[PDB]
Amino acid sequence: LTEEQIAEFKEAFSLFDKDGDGTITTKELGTVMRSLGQNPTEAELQDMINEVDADGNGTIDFPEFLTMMARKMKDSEEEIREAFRVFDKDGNGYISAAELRHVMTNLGEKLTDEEVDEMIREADIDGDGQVNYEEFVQMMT
Amino acid sequence: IGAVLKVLTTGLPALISWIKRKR
Ligand SMILES: [Ca+2]
Ligand SMILES: [Ca+2]
Ligand SMILES: [Ca+2]
Ligand SMILES: [Ca+2]
Repeated sequence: LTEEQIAEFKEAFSLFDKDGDGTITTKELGTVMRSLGQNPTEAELQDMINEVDADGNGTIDFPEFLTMMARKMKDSEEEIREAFRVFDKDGNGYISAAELRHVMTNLGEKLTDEEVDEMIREADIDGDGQVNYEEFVQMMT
Repeated sequence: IGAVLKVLTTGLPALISWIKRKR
């Protein structure tokens, strides 16, 4: 495990734990899903927790979250296209800096413009300054 | 449903943290 991986895992956890109490509840999961245009039922959310709820306490702590993500990584093409469409708001096939800014603003991450442009440069493979579907695939896998 | 999970647990965090750790 590298120093790099830990910061990434931390930021991903903090995305969900919007109140910062160090646990992820069904309500936080639902709120994050709805901010991305999804609509999960209470049963689906509980099943999502209980698929990783090692201690049976009804919330997700840090290592259970790691288990959830590692399981999900091992898991699909319909889903990847769905997320792409989550970001390609106007459907032109290229994720722009403006679209990523909009998504970040929806998630609650207060990121500067220069930082979003940095994210685009980091994910951009062909160097056109946008993220196409294939670059998105590369990012996921 | 699982798509949003895959997105918010695989690619996006790497970028956000790789840009945030530079400060
Ligand atoms: Ca919480
Ligand atoms: Ca638990
Ligand atoms: Ca677009
Ligand atoms: Ca590109």
